[PDB]
Amino acid sequence: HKNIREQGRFLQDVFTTLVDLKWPHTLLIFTMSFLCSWLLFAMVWWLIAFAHGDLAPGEGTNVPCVTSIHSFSSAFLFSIEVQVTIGFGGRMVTEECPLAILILIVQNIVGLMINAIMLGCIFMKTAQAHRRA
Amino acid sequence: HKNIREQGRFLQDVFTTLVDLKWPHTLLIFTMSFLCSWLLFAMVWWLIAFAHGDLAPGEGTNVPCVTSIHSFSSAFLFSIEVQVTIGFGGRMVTEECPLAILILIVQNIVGLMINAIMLGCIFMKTAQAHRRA
Amino acid sequence: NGCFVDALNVVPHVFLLFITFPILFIGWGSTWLHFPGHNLRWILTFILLFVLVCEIAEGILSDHLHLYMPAGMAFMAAITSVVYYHNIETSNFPKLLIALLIYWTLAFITKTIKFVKFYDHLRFCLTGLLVILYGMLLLVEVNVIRVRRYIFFKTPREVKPPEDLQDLGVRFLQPFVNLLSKGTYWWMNAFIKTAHKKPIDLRAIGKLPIAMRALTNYQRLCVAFDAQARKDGARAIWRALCHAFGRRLILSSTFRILADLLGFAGPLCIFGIVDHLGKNAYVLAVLLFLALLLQRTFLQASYYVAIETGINLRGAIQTKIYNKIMHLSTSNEMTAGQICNLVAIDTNQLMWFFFLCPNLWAMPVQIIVGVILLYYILGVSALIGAAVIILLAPVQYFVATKLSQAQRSTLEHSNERLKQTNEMLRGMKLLKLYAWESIFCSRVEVTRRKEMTSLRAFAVYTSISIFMNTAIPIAAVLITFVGHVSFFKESDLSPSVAFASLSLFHILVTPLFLLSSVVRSTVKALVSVQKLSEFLSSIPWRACTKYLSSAGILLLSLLVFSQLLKHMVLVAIDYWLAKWTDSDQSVYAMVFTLLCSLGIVLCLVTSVTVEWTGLKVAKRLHRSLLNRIILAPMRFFETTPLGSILNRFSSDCNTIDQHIPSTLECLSRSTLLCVSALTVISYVTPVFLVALLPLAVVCYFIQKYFRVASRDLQQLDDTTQLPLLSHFAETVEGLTTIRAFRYEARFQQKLLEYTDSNNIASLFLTAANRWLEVRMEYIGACVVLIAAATSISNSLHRELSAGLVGLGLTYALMVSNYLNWMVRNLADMEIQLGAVKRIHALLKT
Ligand SMILES: COc1ccc(Cl)cc1C(=O)NCCc1ccc(S(=O)(=O)NC(=O)NC2CCCCC2)cc1
Repeated sequence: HKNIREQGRFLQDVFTTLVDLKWPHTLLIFTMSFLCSWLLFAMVWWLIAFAHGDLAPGEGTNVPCVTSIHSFSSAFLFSIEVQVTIGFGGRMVTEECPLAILILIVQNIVGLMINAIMLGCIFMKTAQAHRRA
Repeated sequence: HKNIREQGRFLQDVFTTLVDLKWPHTLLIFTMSFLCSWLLFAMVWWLIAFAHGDLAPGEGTNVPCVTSIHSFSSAFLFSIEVQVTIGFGGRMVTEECPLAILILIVQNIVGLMINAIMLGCIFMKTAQAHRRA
Repeated sequence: NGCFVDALNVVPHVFLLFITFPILFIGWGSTWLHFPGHNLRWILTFILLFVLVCEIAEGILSDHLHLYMPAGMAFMAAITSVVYYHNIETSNFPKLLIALLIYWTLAFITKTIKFVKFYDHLRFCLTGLLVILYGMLLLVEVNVIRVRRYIFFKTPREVKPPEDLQDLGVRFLQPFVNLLSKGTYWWMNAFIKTAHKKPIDLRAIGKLPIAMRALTNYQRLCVAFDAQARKDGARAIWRALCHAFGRRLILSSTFRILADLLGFAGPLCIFGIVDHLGKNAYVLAVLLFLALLLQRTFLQASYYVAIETGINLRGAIQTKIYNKIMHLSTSNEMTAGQICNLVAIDTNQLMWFFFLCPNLWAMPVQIIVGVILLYYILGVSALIGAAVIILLAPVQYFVATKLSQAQRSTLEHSNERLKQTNEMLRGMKLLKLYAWESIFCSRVEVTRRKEMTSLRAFAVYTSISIFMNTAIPIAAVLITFVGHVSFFKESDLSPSVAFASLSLFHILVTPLFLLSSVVRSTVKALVSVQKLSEFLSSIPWRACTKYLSSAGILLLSLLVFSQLLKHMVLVAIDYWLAKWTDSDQSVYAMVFTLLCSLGIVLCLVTSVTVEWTGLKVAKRLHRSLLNRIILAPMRFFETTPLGSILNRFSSDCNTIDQHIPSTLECLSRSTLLCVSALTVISYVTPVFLVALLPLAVVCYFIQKYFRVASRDLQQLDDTTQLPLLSHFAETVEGLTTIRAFRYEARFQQKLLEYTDSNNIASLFLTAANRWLEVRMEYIGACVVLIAAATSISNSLHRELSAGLVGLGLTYALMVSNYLNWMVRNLADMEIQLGAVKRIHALLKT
């Protein structure tokens, strides 16, 4: 085909576009979705623990919003611990800071929504029966 | 049928092949998928804790990459604890070793992908309505 | 809380880099829509790239990862903004734009917080520049939403992508691509790759856009001529052309002057680096890399815009003088020949003068900046040197004029010879029926000796030109350095001063030659426009092996070894200057003088050798061709058409004599200079050698794909030139019949068709030349980047030797131009050798 007046419907079919793709591309874009979201929230958590000052190592006169947080690495470990719902519990989010409550209550719902779509679309894929063609 | 020039399309229909199977075979191959992946990552974790030297029981001058790991058994318990997303948290992966972070960040995504396919295909199966035939 | 604000800045780049990856991966797993501010957006994005490089420099100077991460993140954020805008230009959306707008607003907020917290207490200027750029990009996005209806009520009233450059099959899409590719000619990758496999033709070629046709340029020119004649000549037609071609020419000229400025700027940062290490240098190295690439890119865009304006002008005035050919009277043979010369030489003169127009504006500023810069580096002595080089420019012109005179004389003789041939190749049976052929061959050889006699003086002038070309660079350094230290003030000449002077000497020698040709072209174009106004208002190695074996073993080695020795002297003089620098100064200067004398003597010897050898080869080849054609059977002469047999002698001989010696000399000088420069930059830094062999192999792949197309397009040009001119002549003779039949419309249609078919070819050819130029130049800048990056560390931290970096930097700043000379002269030599091969094809009859 030549000279297609693309009005954008090619991407407007957002998931009916990528459910057409091969397996390596679809697996790549799924891992990239997951890693993108995880890194986003790990950054925001690192920042919030830095900003509260709980990141500054100090004994007493405070309780960290997230108990036992030290560096970026442990923060990314907390992000993957709460996002993908393993819940290790070595670092505890506490009832002292409601801002952390908000970040958790949006983290989890976005996690659940993107998990729901990334399951429905892979299943809609496994009904590729062109192989039977 | 006799003398089928198999060019491999019989297996190239990877999941549209096994969604045809009976229930005992499909349940067998699903438990074998899950146990295969779990044992693979339990072995690699046992090895990484051995290699860091955190496996050598010693008090001080170190912190294990995974707190409270002693033997292969507890390592396989850690593998099933993080893979299938129960997250017991008795053994804690720590922010001292980024190699353990990498093994976790691939463990979880492969776990999620194989969980997604092993749900989509069983559902694509429960639309077997030949019984209605 | 400095680290806190650094992190707050890192966040939005991360947000954008994370949203870009799904869409970019879907898009990575033919209608171009452009938006207002596109070119402004790309310009601002390149300015962002520059400021981000500066921020990385600051972060290196300070070091604390979290303190310089913001620059490294904005870098990927701007590149991903470019990727987004490419994905939107390819397919339009209202949402991706808002996705950019969010990021712009958040980055502006973070930069504002940084600025406030700094005000309460180098960083200041960079942060301010970033603020201004992000704000202007925000305003661009606001303009874009204001244009269409993304946030507005439902409908856009969207443009309906431009059919001029995107409708029905067309291939030359210059005006309709991304403003980065408008500079780097990336759209030619597909054409040249397809051209490698399938032979190009007019069916495989595109059709000219509506922006440049016979009709468009004729319309603009006639509108200007109308607006100028309604207010009522040579000056009139001139001003009409000027006002008609307007903005494009001055745009090219200003591109050109900015490039000239940055080119004069390069050697000064070289000087600064050389100073710093002997007593803040990595920054200067990366700045040198950036400035080289930008200067050369702007130079090339300037060339192309000028060439396109010239092609427009040629098409316009051609169809105009054809429109005039319809209304002329019958009372006005000689006029037909004058008309067809008015299209074959006068119009080409006009168009090539329009090529060289911006060079005439950019040359004076170049020589002025050069002289003022070299004065402040070498002092009063510099002035003396600045005279010598300049003195070569008028002399050159004089030399050129002599050439022309000689040419005229030679041409005369040549013409007569052709006459004395046309008889023999027609009375063939008559001639051989009584064997009077040798009697006429004696006369033909008598003419040939006179022709040979003229050629000696012509080649002597060519030799003098080539000799001065490389003699003045040596003489400048000789009479400047000997006249600076051991004459005036005994000032300690740091390596930086000498090597910066060397660089500036080459950067000033390159433009000087062009001024002479520019003056000649300008006066000739003035005469041709006066004339127009008076009228309008009434190949394997075997071909070269045989070519050089016709010379004999006597002169082959005498040429090759002399060239090798001249280049060895030209490198050894600088090698000894390197040891001269650090400080027996008098003995040093005397050795420098000895080397300078050896260089010029050897250059004169080589030039005379090339001249003598070329003349002898032409003689022997012509005599052998004549003798072998004499002894042919009659049926052979009857079988072969006369055009091919006559044509070889008419052109092949002429072409070879006129162009093979000069082009061969230029190719040899270019290839040996390139090899010498590579060896220099290798000896300076050993490890750099191992890094340069990869890149050079890249050039191999760039070679093949070029030639297999550059040849092809070339011949196509020739073909579209042949029926055009002939057509003109047909209209002139049978003019009464054509004005009687009232067939003027169809013939004008045919001539517009022919001039379009000519322009598409002459346009794709310049596009391909620009492509090869820009890519070879990008690699020639990569090599100097890597060379400087290795030299600053290896030759300072460990080796601690300062005389090295000078030679390496000075040769790597210029290796690219020698590379380009090499490749272009190679293409020309190949087409000329392919022309020669048919002479040997005729020799075996
Ligand atoms: C030799 O360079 C220069 C170096 C420095 C300066 Cl300050 C100016 C020039 C220069 O040349 N002045 C600009 C005008 C100009 C003319 C020819 C060329 S060109 O490259 O030789 N030729 C082509 O591009 N296309 C040809 C054009 C004729 C029809 C067939 C295709 C490039 C540019």
